[PDB]
Amino acid sequence: AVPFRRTSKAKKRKRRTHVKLQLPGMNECSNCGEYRLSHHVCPECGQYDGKDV
Amino acid sequence: YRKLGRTSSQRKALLRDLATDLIVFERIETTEARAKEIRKVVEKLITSGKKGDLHARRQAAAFIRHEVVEVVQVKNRPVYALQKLFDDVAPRYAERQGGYTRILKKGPRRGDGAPMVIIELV
Amino acid sequence: PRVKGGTVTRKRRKKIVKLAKGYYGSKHLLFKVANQAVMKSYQYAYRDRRQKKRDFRRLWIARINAAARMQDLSYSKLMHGLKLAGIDINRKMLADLAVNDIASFNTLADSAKKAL
Amino acid sequence: TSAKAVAKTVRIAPRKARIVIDLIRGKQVGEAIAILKYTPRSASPIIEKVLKSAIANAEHNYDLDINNLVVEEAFVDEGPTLKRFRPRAQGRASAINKRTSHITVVVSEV
RNA sequence: UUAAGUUAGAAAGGGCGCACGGUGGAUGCCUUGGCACUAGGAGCCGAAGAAGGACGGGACUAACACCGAUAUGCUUUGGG
RNA sequence: CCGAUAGUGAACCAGUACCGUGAGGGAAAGGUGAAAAGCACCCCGGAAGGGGAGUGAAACAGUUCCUGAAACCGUGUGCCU
RNA sequence: GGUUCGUGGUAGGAGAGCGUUCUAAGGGCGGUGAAGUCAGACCGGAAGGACUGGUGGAGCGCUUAGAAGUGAGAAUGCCGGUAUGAGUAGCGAAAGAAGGGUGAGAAUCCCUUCCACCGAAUAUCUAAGGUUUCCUGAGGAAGGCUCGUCCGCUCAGGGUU
Ligand SMILES: [Mg+2]
Ligand SMILES: [Mg+2]
Ligand SMILES: [Mg+2]
Ligand SMILES: [Mg+2]
Ligand SMILES: [Mg+2]
Ligand SMILES: [Mg+2]
Ligand SMILES: [Mg+2]
Ligand SMILES: [Mg+2]
Ligand SMILES: [Mg+2]
Ligand SMILES: [Mg+2]
Ligand SMILES: [Mg+2]
Ligand SMILES: [Mg+2]
Ligand SMILES: [Mg+2]
Ligand SMILES: [Mg+2]
Ligand SMILES: [Mg+2]
Ligand SMILES: [Mg+2]
Ligand SMILES: [Mg+2]
Ligand SMILES: [Mg+2]
Ligand SMILES: [Mg+2]
Ligand SMILES: [Mg+2]
Ligand SMILES: [Zn+2]
Repeated sequence: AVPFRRTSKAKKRKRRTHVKLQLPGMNECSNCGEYRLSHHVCPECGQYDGKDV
Repeated sequence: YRKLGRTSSQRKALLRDLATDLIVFERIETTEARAKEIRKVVEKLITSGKKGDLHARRQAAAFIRHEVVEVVQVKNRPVYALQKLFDDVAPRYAERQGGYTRILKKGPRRGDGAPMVIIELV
Repeated sequence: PRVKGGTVTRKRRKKIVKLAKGYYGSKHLLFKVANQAVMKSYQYAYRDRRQKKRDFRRLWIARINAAARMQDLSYSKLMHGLKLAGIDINRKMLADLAVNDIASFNTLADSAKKAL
Repeated sequence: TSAKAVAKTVRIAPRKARIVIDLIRGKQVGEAIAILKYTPRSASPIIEKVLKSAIANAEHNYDLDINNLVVEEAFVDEGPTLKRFRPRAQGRASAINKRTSHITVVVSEV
């Protein structure tokens, strides 16, 4: 029900070892020349890097 | 099949609404989960369209929404979503066996991080 | 006249917290647990100034025992021998010879054997 | 040699800003800006404006080479907390901390 | 090369030390306000409408202070 | 005698705010600088907020702004794991 | 000055002292940097005291006496600040969708269409009660359990015959 003891700084920090973001999966486009998510449409060019729209 | 955080009747309503939107506008932006369900339902409506006969028209009519796409002017008469499906959309896919839709991944929505996509006829 | 509690309190508590330098977590930060930790450290250090003297005599005796058994004497026989011989060299000096100048230790071990 | 920007008393919780700022620390500014663009978090837009401000400072004030810049330092300090109350059951009110952040980004040549 | 043996190094994260920040408002210095008294004065106001108020009054006026449809002031005597 | 948790409840528009049907209960809250000289102008930004430039003895004195402890939150790293 | 015997200690008795604010008197320090504050490997048997350097920016020691609001770690103490639990519980009955628009920015604001819900009400009056919440134009700090270009919110004007 309730914490028996307060959690120490060390223990709190150990618990948060896995609470983090991963870097996004991105890469530079050829036509744009700027970063884009893989398998997404590149807004800089304004279409899908390969398939023209 | 996907339950889209909706009861059975709510989900049928949603699928009919989006199906009609994609037939009317030919390109809509929605969530990935919705798009992956819509492709199944829209490609079956286009199949009915390709079949073309009265029985298929009435099967489509049971699903498609009674929406006016446009007014053509001959007198001026409206064009209904069902008419567009059977007179405009269906014929353009006469020689194409399946795969009437495509889903382009767009990116996450600001307010809920929902992964948004374009689904379009082609 | 009023005496407000200014500075003397902070000065006293900060000294105790500085004495708890190196202690784990709250023990080097917070006066209440630092003050316990410092009191306890002082109590251990007092106890261990006595225990240190016992510990080093046990180390020396063990080394004298090892070096004496290499001369076919036990520690108990060698020390008896040195007493009878009249040799007053203390265990810290014997242990030092047994590590650093074994030749000299063997000379004393001979003096012990002779007295026995 | 280096250029800094700060966003003081931004109305976002420090923990929420830090989990993002940790991605861009040590990265080249081009990659850093990309990482923020494609990290879907409330903090990403705020940190982007601080970083682009720091880059503008580096280019306009100190005449550094923008193509050559790296995020030397990035950190989030606690700002002053807004104290609020949520009414709970049985007449009791529970505290709500509307925490704020000071977001610092330093950029440097290499 | 094989075998047997020995020893190094590592950090997802953490600890200690140090440096630099943030938060926070302790401490010091300060005083617009208080506290206790002393000496002197004064110890009542009101139907000639009191104490205390309400609403108003300014070029624009929300508040305070001041004033009362003569309203952010009027007459007069002195001071300056 | 007190020196802002003190001294009046009240150094600050306080018997106010606020609580209570009402009688009644009843706070918190002082300090830019000698002087506003209160940051022209440029830059990023919708703004906020910054970075320069300038004022100043000082701006790490920047309109709540003398000092600025501790808890607490971070960044960096010498030794350890 | 030696000699001899002593020097564990709760309640408790006895003694000597440290430090704090104020006063007096002597004598000083201080913009060539006071108090405070931070740091340090210094000094004394203890309480404690210096020195040096940073910060600070104007007051403060010392000696001898005097007087006390004179020393805090505990009171489920009082007030303030900040943790922990934790990115956890929760986000308060319910159907939404897409297109178009606005905007720095849109699941959340506006418009359109379809869908869905109440319908002896979830509709229309009206008393009480509230007291400007009403309308229009600006706004987006805070409030709104998210967002916000929007609002019963903020700022202006208005409005009740
Ligand atoms: Mg049903
Ligand atoms: Mg209730
Ligand atoms: Mg008071
Ligand atoms: Mg103070
Ligand atoms: Mg301030
Ligand atoms: Mg004794
Ligand atoms: Mg004894
Ligand atoms: Mg006594
Ligand atoms: Mg003093
Ligand atoms: Mg201080
Ligand atoms: Mg006392
Ligand atoms: Mg306490
Ligand atoms: Mg849990
Ligand atoms: Mg859970
Ligand atoms: Mg949940
Ligand atoms: Mg709700
Ligand atoms: Mg009924
Ligand atoms: Mg309205
Ligand atoms: Mg909000
Ligand atoms: Mg609006
Ligand atoms: Zn591209």
